[PDB]
Amino acid sequence: TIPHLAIDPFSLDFFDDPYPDQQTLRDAGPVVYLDKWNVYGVARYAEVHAVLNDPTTFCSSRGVGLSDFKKEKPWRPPSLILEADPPAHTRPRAVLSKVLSPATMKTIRDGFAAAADAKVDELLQRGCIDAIADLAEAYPLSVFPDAMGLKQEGREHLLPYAGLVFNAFGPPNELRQTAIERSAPHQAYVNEQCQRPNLAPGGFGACIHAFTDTGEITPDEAPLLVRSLLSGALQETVNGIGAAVYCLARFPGELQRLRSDPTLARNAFEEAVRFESPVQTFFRTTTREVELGGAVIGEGEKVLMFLGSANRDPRRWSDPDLYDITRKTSGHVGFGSGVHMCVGQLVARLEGEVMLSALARKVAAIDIDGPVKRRFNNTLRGLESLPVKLTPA
Ligand code: HEM
Ligand SMILES: Cc1ccc(C(=O)O)cc1
Repeated sequence: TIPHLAIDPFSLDFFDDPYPDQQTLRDAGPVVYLDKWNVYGVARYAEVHAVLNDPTTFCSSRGVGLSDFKKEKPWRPPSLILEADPPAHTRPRAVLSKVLSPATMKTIRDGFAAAADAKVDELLQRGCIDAIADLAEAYPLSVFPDAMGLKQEGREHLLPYAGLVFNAFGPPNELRQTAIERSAPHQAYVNEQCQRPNLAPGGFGACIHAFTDTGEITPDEAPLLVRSLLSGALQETVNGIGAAVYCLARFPGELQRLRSDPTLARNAFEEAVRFESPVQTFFRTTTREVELGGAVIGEGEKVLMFLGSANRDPRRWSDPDLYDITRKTSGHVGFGSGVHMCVGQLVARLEGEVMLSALARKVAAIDIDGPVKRRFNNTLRGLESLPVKLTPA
């Protein structure tokens, strides 16, 4: 009853052009079986959304990657937030929700904005830049590590540890195997940085440790919660900002509308989050026999959710392959959905908005003038290099 496919969603030429294979996954049926890895797959918006909003049946405690934590040892101590179910997930979530609260964005908005404008002034003096190295990577690095309260020496390990975490969600391919057999410089650094003494006062990390008196988390849980924001924050936001600049480079009509109304900068970033989906996939593990899309899935089965394919479903979106900065982007699963929906979505949208804002007010044209290279990862979609010349406004 369930269609079996030989498509490998974690192969290099799937990453090169995933959109043709993603409709084959959508059009094969509401639920497919991927024989390459012995997992169930869901690529339509309706099934992806349903799985994310049923955490008791499609849990996260047994791993949000391919590995079943009930069968294999995790490559690192499990996350107290991402790889946890309610109720153990509830209050560690409530902490990170308050550390990255609306009231917290009020304190960093000016610095995040001024550092975006300063960066968009710095490359305009250069003209021909790399939008990945000098914009998509440079700006979040110039702002988020300071917002965490991190020291200066050792920050070269943050992006490599970011790519390792998302590569380790994938199957035991060479991308995952090679990422792990590097690690422990990145591991030991990220580990060492989560200790309370190395967290500058006022930063996100020092605020997480202060949230141990509250009885929501204990002092031994605080280092892992700091590790989460050091594992999934930089790269997907870097990939997200690199997505929007790419789209404004591909769709000059949308760049012109953003210039005419810089208020659209926040939704322009959100549509780019849906259009590229930096976090492409995430697994869930069935806690019981479940029926979804006429399919009977047994206990302990891995269910792969195609977040990017669900963001391009024509059953849910109108002309989903075109970037529209005015689209009603509400409902996209780029940030997840349900109890696990991204806890730092406010930090990501803040970074993306003020960066597109500075582009909206100071940039006239964004023209590709060099070979565009792609960065391959088991879970992350993003560009390695985006050679661009920025025309000043
Ligand atoms: C473009 C930017 C971002 C994207 C696309 C993104 C994507 C996602 C997705 C899809 C999830 C759900 C994972 C799941 O359900 O298994 C998630 C959760 C999470 N995100 Fe983000 N994220 C972004 C930015 C950030 C930032 C800036 C932070 C922190 C400063 C952050 C921290 C987290 C954490 C800790 C979780 C786990 C929350 C939970 O499991 O309840 N993310 N993110
Ligand atoms: C996307 C993502 C990656 C890692 C984590 C974590 O808890 O470390 C949370 C979310």
